[PDB]
Amino acid sequence: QKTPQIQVYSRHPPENGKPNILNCYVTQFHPPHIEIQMLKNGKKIPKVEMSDMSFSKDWSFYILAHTEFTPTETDTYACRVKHASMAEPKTVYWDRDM
Amino acid sequence: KNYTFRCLQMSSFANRSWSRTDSVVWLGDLQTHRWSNDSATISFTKPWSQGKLSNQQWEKLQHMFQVYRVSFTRDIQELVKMMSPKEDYPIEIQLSAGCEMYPGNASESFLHVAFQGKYVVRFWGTSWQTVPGAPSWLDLPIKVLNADQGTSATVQMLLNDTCPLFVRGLLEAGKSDLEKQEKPVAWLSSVPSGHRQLVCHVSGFYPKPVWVMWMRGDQEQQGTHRGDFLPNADETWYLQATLDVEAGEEAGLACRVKHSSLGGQDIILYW
Ligand SMILES: CCCCCCCC/C=C\CCCCCCCCCCCCCC(=O)N[C@@H](COP(=O)([O-])OCC[N+](C)(C)C)[C@H](O)/C=C/CCCCCCCCCCCCC
Ligand SMILES: *[C@@H]1O[C@H](CO)[C@@H](O[C@@H]2O[C@H](CO)[C@@H](O)[C@H](O)[C@H]2NC(C)=O)[C@H](O)[C@H]1NC(C)=O
Ligand SMILES: *[C@@H]1O[C@H](CO)[C@@H](O)[C@H](O)[C@H]1NC(C)=O
Ligand SMILES: *[C@@H]1O[C@H](CO)[C@@H](O)[C@H](O)[C@H]1NC(C)=O
Repeated sequence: QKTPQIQVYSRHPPENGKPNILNCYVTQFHPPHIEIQMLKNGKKIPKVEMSDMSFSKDWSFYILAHTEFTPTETDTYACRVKHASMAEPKTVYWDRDM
Repeated sequence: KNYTFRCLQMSSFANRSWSRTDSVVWLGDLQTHRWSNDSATISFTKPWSQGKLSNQQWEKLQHMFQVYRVSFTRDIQELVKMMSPKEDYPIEIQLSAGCEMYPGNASESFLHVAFQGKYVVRFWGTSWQTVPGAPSWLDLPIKVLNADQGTSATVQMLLNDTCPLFVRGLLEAGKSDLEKQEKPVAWLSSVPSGHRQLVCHVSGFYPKPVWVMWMRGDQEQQGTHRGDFLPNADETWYLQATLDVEAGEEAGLACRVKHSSLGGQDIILYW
């Protein structure tokens, strides 16, 4: 059993009011069964695209989730993951102004 | 130059009546195929995913894989049945097969198998073999498998002939994608950890190789910490390089980015 790592990053330089894409890249986990949510101000984002699941040279799995978003000054984004390796869901917040 | 072609199979067995097998295929870092469990046919993820194979050649190849997928699932469920309660459910099996292409017309092929996240079995030369330290209960089933000369011959054909043949065709047909150049866009921010961590973000570049460094004038800052290559969803890359800096020492720092797409014209951003 292996714990997922999570990295959250935007496709383009974040500009408030400008359409962009936020990525949540989830890696190093096993077994391959996993639930990934992207969050806007603590609420699940409905339209989130998932890449096909794949795996690395060390056999650990990875997958990319992404969603279209327009950054504002006050909106906060996160990626929350549920996996059998963890008793509690793991949440990582988008860094921008942290 | 060097290209690795990887067929990646992911099979999950939760119990007697629940299994799924999904596959993806990669040429270098570009996905060429996807084969979902709930699809009868292999799906193309590029215009050129059929390479230089004729429709008939592809159909023959696909049918073999279709037969294989059903056969593999039956064989494993039967292996588990005759393995109670040595190693029971859930069971994860992964298979990684393909060939690495080298300058000239040379290549080396591979077929590796992992059980519960651990490498246990390879096909090598003319036979399946367990790797040193693999569970001993695998010995007899691998010997049984090795008695199937039909499967052995087919695997030999696939690794020795079919793989490099198919990949040569992919490399010709996929040339404009494989040799594409996408320009990085960079930006600077900071995050916590008085010290601050300065961040140089580099995004949207292709191909993968890239040089990112924090600089004070001509001096490379050896505190520069490069992260991992992270994929964007549009077949480009993302990387960041950080530098932890004392408060009031930020002035004079720059991030320099070198990339093949920029033709010698580095991006330089100033903090
Ligand atoms: C490989 C590169 C070729 C280029 C093609 C590129 C296109 C790729 C597109 C999608 C690919 C999908 C990914 C598939 C992965 C490749 C797998 C290759 C194997 C092909 C074999 C075909 C023959 C066949 O299907 N063999 C099976 C069926 O045989 P059969 O008697 O039913 O008849 C088949 C037809 N034949 C011509 C007579 C052989 C046979 O039963 C072994 C199946 C099991 C083999 C895997 C065992 C591995 C050991 C795991 C044990 C450890 C786990 C522990 C268990 C508890
Ligand atoms: C596929 O290639 C392998 C070599 O990579 C061949 O395996 C060799 O086979 C001969 C006799 O069959 C053995 O004496 C060698 O020891 C094998 N080499 C290795 C490295 O194990 C195999 O014969 C080839 N199969 C086909 C159909 O061409
Ligand atoms: C087998 O596993 C699947 C997937 O977890 C589950 O939905 C199903 O209920 C299980 N079946 C039995 C008979 O336990
Ligand atoms: C996967 O595909 C097989 C073969 O068609 C099917 O029987 C099985 O129910 C599928 N698994 C899941 C979890 O849907």
